[PDB]
Amino acid sequence: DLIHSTAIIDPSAVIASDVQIGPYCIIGPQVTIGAGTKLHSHVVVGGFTRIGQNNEIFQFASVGEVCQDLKYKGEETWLEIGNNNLIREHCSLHRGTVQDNALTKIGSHNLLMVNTHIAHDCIVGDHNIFANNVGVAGHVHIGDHVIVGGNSGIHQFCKIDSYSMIGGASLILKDVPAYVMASGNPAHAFGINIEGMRRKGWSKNTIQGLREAYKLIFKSGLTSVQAIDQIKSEILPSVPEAQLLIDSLEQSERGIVR
Amino acid sequence: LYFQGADLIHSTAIIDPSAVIASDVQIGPYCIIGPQVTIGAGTKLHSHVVVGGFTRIGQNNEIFQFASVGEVCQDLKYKGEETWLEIGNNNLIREHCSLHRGTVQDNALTKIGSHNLLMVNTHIAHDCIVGDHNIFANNVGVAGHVHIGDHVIVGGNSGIHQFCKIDSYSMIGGASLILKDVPAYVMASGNPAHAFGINIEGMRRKGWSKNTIQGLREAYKLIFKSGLTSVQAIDQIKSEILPSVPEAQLLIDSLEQSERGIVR
Amino acid sequence: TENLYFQGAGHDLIHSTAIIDPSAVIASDVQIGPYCIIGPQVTIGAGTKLHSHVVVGGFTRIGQNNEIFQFASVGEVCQDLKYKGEETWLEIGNNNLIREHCSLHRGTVQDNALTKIGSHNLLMVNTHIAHDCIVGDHNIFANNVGVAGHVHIGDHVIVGGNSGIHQFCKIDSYSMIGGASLILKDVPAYVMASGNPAHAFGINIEGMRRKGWSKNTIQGLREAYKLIFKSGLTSVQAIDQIKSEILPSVPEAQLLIDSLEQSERGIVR
Repeated sequence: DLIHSTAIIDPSAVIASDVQIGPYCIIGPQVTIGAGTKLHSHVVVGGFTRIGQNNEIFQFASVGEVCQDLKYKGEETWLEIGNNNLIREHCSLHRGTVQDNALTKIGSHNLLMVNTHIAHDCIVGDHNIFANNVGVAGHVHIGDHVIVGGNSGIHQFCKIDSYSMIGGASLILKDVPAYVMASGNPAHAFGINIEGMRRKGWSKNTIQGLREAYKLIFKSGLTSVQAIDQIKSEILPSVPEAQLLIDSLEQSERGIVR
Repeated sequence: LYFQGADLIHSTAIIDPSAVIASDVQIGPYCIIGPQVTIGAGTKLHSHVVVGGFTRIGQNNEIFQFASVGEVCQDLKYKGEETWLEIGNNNLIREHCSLHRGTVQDNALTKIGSHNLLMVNTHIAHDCIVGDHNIFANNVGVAGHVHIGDHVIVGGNSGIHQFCKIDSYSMIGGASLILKDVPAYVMASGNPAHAFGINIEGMRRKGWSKNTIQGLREAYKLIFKSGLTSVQAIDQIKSEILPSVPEAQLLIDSLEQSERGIVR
Repeated sequence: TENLYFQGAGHDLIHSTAIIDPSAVIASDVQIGPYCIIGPQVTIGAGTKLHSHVVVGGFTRIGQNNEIFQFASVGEVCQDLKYKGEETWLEIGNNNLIREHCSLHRGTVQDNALTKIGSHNLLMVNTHIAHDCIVGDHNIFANNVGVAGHVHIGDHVIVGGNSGIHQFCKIDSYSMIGGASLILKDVPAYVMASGNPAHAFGINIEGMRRKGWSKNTIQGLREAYKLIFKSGLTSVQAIDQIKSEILPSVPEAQLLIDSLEQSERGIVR
């Protein structure tokens, strides 16, 4: 009785032996669910979805449904979810498009609060928190240890790098570099995520170097190239953590928040 | 002798005996179809769709899981009256949307046309009238008695105040709050929203003539950038633009039909 | 009995497909629609109606004459990462309207292990009430309102659609929060707050008149507002000038004093 008799499971589904599936769930074709995962009642896994281990998915979540992209033409595309994620009521996680790489991917140890939307072709890393009503549009790439405040929306193709923090009710139109606190509509940069650094017990020398690099990037009238060069020469040798900020600038395709 | 000649309606769907469902309609597991519902040919309901009652759904629609379609409205004045929701053809209604029936205080009718996309968690309140070829992005809230035209786009997490008229080819930016009427062709954005010109880019990509586009830009300037009253702007558009750019009539309509005033 | 042209296509108060924990305590006339799930330690009072597809997770007390619509998740474990499976509760009073896709979460032991909602509230589609909120009576939450943890809401509050309220904020009685707002600080009684983030825009005059309040009462509240927000005065001095010049003739001004005294995040300005 781990799988409720009222769950409707496509004959193609592959479900690990200790998986719990609650009443009235629907599991579509080509779905795999790994060990220790628990679905509550009333979960829909649309199709073509790989779910890892020890996940927990709550009622009224729509997981692995076809994307909202109007270019979509029925092509085979996928959603992947890693391990130890919490996916709350009324989330919507959509599959990829052929125009990108036919894949939406979420990593491990993520919290997706009520009504989190992960659009087609997002790539999301580990240990992220998406608060209530957060919308992540198509092709957005999110790193690790990011917090996205409630009722925020992220423009398609943005890159949201590790340890960043997005304030409640933000409209993110540009890339958010590593460690950066970005907030508002439209969102701008507000400093380094200091509290998050000290909450992970980060050193005085690290935080100070990252504060200096922030200043060089956002407040010193320097171009991206000039800022990177000054970080490399003055900060990176003793603060290797500064590399994540260099990466953000070098990988930015929409420009960065200001 | 008695063969079907065609699985389509899942056996777990609970369908009111008064419901009329076209023979090729697909209805997924655990759907609820209330009384006085009609569903047209080629329509597909996924699992877990609730159609509350008194709802007419047209042809070739697709309604996704956890949509609440044709439920009683949230107006505290509503007292259980048997009002209606009408949906046209070829609409895509995504997960968690909510479309509510009308009130007797207006015309007992919420109506949406055809070829619309309602993205995840689109809310259409009682007494809304929505046209064709519109796009509502995620988490859009359209309040009571709002009238939306054709070819409109409403960006994510936006809300539209009761009674506003959002005319054809307009665009509402993401994370916006619309408090007044948005005229035809107008880009409105912000909280509270202001007007930011004509959607030139759309028009160009759509192959509208350079003359049409220039005429609408000029009409916009008269309405928004010239210090003219509504009536003075209208009269100048009629005399100088309307003769070569009949498309400018939609802007005249917007100003003449406005009841809340226009977003500026 | 028609033996010729009958349709022959067919009710119980509780649908056969509802799955109800045996520990549930359900009043005689309660209606529960198809496919509902009622978890352990749930009580539901007389006159209450659940539509189809309602989940009541557990450890929830629901009063009389409530109406809960499809896809509502009621009394589910909260989203606080601090929560570790402890016994915590949700209480709902009477005559509430809980619309589609609402989510109401139980408390945490870090507070008082209880989320509480009163009576005669309207929670429109996708209203989220986080762990440990306390909500009073006659409130209206418009579509897509997200109320974060430990928020205290009084009575007769209106929260506009697509708004958010930050954890620990106190939203006092008769206040009004505009559409698309983000509340970061406490909102005093009778105050109109609007914006992302929200700021104060005077007394909720229209709301008062709508409850039949006198012009003398209204003018007094406006004077008190002027003292708190516009008279270059400190919190303490404003309270004193209200106590000596307004509170005599306008006893309703006490709510505003309460707001200032009980504020822990500071007030919206």
